[PDB]
Amino acid sequence: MGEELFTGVVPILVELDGDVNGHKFSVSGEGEGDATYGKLTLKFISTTGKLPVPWPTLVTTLVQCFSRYPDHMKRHDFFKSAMPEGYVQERTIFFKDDGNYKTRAEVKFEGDTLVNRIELKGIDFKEDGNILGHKLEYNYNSHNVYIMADKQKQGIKVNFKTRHNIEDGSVQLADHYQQNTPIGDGPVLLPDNHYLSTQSALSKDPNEKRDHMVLLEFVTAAGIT
Ligand SMILES: [O+]
Repeated sequence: MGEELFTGVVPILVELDGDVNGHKFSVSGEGEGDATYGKLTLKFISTTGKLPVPWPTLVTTLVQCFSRYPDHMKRHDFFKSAMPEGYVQERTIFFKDDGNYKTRAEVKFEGDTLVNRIELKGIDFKEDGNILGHKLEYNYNSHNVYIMADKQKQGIKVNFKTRHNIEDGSVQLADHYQQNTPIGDGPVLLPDNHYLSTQSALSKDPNEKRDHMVLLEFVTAAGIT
């Protein structure tokens, strides 16, 4: 029951190992979260093989404990409730008319630092599709993330669409199916149905020559009066 761990600014570390259609890569990220304001600031670096997929396709994979829950909705905040021991976050992300990512992550504290450790596996991508062909714009839309309690175990089920702008003016849809379960065996907050309203802004540091992404993100829970 870790809501109180998030009242201040919390350092964040993200570590991802990925394989998409046999193309192996890794990403490290650092920054900080201020859940009081629903706020994230992170910088990510691609650290091994050439990144085989567009940065925007990794945003959702690369810490929903930093969402701002309104006071009246605090009983619905599963994510913070599982801390400090943490939660497993698992997804399948279906890119319309293309491949899928399957991800497994553990989100937990290591001392003062909120860590997201991820393995990502992508299969069934098209060689010259929007993903492997790097045809997605370097930007990010605003989404609604729908959350419900898991009725069969101590967790949540989450579903949402993201829309990734394509360089030709079109849109690449990504349908996300997600499950979160506590790592510990203690109680968690099982929510009524609600959603998170998200927005993200992607940028680059002109002085950073490694392949990287700077992210500023704001997320607020909503849907319960
Ligand atoms: O790191």
